[PDB]
Amino acid sequence: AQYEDGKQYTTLEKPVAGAPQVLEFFSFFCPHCYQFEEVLHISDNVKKKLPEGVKMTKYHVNFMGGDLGKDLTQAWAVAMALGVEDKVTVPLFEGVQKTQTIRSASDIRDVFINAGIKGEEYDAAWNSFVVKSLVAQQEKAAADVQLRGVPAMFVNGKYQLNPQGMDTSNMDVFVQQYADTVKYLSEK
Repeated sequence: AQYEDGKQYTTLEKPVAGAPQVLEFFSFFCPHCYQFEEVLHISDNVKKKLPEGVKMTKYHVNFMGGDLGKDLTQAWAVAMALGVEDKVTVPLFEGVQKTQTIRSASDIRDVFINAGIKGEEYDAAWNSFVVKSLVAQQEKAAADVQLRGVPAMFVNGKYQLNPQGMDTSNMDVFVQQYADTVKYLSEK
């Protein structure tokens, strides 16, 4: 075939029931994730090619960056709760990997303040059981697929994207291959 198991994707021997349709995992510590966000705009281009009736989910992971990694997962839960993902994603990436000005939970908080989220609102979310359960959801989704690497994308709890098996001569061509693969898996 043109799309073949083990080439553009792999199949989970252990499929996950009730999983999000399109589920992406990342870490603000993850160098390919940075590229996926700022250079390739993967999530955006996948969305543009997905059918109607499909929601996209993106979760942070704990296994990079130790203590700060966990803070970032909680902060991503805050961002999801307040719906401010598109305001903090870039400064969190750059603060961790480019300027390296994020070294503590307080530095993460600064990114949100600078993005216009009020202190009171951030701290209230940070300490909320709603955010606690969002952290729980992120961990549980990652645990279900026994995740040891990011960036990762899973379609219908069944298929895992395999970017290793795509062209990287050309960044644009890579993105379309990736997105077209998602669409194909989506329709499978």
